[PDB]
Amino acid sequence: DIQMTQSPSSLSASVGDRVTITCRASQSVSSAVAWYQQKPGKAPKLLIYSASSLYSGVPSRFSGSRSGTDFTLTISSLQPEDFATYYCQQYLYYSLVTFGQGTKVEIKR
Amino acid sequence: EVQLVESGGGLVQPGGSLRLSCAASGFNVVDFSLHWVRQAPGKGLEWVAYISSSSGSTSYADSVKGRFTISADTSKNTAYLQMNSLRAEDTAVYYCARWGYWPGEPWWKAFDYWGQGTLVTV
Amino acid sequence: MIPTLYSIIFVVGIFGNSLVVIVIYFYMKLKTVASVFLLNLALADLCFLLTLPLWAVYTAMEYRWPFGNYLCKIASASVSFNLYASVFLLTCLSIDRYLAIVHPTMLVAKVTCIIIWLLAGLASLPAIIHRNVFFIENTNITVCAFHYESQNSTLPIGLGLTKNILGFLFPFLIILTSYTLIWKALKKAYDLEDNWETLNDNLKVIEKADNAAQVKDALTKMRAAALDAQKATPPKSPEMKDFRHGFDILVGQIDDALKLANEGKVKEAQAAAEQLKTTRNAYIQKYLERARSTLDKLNDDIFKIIMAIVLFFFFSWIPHQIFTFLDVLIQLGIIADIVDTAMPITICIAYFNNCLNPLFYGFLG
Amino acid sequence: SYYRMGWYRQAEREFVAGIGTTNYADSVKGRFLQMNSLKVYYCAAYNYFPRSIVYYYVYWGQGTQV
Repeated sequence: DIQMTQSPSSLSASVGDRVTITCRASQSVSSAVAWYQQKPGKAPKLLIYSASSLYSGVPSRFSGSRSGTDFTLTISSLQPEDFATYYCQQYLYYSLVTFGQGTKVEIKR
Repeated sequence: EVQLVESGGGLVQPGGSLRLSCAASGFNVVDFSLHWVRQAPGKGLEWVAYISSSSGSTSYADSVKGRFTISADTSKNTAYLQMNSLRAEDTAVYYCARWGYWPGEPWWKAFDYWGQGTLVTV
Repeated sequence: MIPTLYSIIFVVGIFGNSLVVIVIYFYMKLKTVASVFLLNLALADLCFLLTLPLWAVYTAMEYRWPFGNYLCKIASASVSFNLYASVFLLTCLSIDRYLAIVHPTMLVAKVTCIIIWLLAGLASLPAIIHRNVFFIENTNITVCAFHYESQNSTLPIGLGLTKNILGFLFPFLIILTSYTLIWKALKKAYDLEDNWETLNDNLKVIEKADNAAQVKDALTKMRAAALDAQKATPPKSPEMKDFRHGFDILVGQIDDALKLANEGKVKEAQAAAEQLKTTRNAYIQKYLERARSTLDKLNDDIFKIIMAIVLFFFFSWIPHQIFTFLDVLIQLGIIADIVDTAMPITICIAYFNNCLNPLFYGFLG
Repeated sequence: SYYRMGWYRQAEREFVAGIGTTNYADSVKGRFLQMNSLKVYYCAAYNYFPRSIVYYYVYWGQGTQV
């Protein structure tokens, strides 16, 4: 029972801004933390498959980083297609899969 | 062309049984483990069950343990989730994710290809 | 106090270094390269301390030199020689420690030492060819003066730049490079060791287990630890095809144990954990013992001695080097009283290390 | 720079003229251009006191026999 917690419950930023989502695990899960992006009304898409390894086909602007139990997803060039929800999934073992609470990118006004 | 589609979702009475099917195209189910992940409306993703067709081993989440039965047929590359004694919390969208096998990069690409997901309500 | 502080250095330094040179030659004879380099370092410090009382007595009489020209030349050349010999020997010590720790040679060591003494003698040639006694005006004050003519103009600028660059910049950079590579190797070895210690602890708590919940939790921690250990590849594809393959088999066995434990079969989980214990020897034990050996070199007293000597030498020499840089900036016209005020202070504290270099042997030995 | 200047004889480096005082030798030699009725002089740029045990420089040069 490993629990993932995301600090930025709600995030708002403009086009071209840099955003960062931090996810913390209840215990060490190695680099077994994937980052998914889910658009409203659509299935999630894998963005980062290791802690810090970019999945093939997604834009290169997305980056990941691991620091002990702190996993960070960073977006540099926030294009208007990045306004969806983001989930961190600890996938240490098949029956130990736990997703994060979530973080949705909104348009800052 | 690799994808997973879901079928069998719909409006059913509470306390009944459901059969959610997951059809896989472009890959062999024997080479991957098929997981079922639920997402409640206006809420995050929750892992429900999984089946490793080659090994035959299945697991369930504690909230759904003892009520669901996940199976798979390798002839048609399909997975099945059988739900009994449905409750109010089971009203959600179910996704059929695909996860590789240890060792190698197939394992590290957790849930690379998800399913479309079917909504079930009670 | 500068005239009397030098007297303190000579008493301790000669007494300390003479014991040090005997210990590294008789009690612990020249069995290692670092022993040869430390012997040479003690000899260089003794050579400087031989000429130190000349400076002490020269400063005692309000900066007037009673001796001849040759004593002045010898003392100045000894100051420069001590600086260069010490920095070169310390860099060779750091390189030797880096090779010993990361890449696990006596005639080459002796050749290196004689080359270091030759280079330090060559770098002290200006002080042994220009320094001469100089009668100060109509008084009888005679001092150890540097006489640079019009042909050799800006020679003091060049000597200061050589002291600040060749004697401080290149040694500092090379020592920092060697020690940061050493720390990188230590970090990788410690990562592997810590991950395997957690794996062993969780294996033990698996063995003395009652229900499947504790077994599942311990197997979870073991799987995380094994995945982390597989990342920590040893510093320097025969290895990757065997290190990573060994850990792939290990985590496969952890997965088999987890599959058996989820079903509720505790005994089969114990059996799979024991098979994991068996697999440790076949693939992972060689790298475990290599990492343990690499970490053993930290508790080695000679590594601590060398690191303390290097750190203290550079801390002692930083003020003198930066004040030499300020003085050469003033002479070159780029840029004052404070620079000259503490110049004797800097020259005294810079060579104070020879006083207590033996003390490290007496504290870290 | 800003060193004390001087003039010495080489008939040795016999001190003659020292100026920023005017401590001359046992001869007149004018004052700070010498006496032109006299029967090589080096310009020495030396600091008044040694800054440290080692730091003491002399420039010499300017060899000009009268």
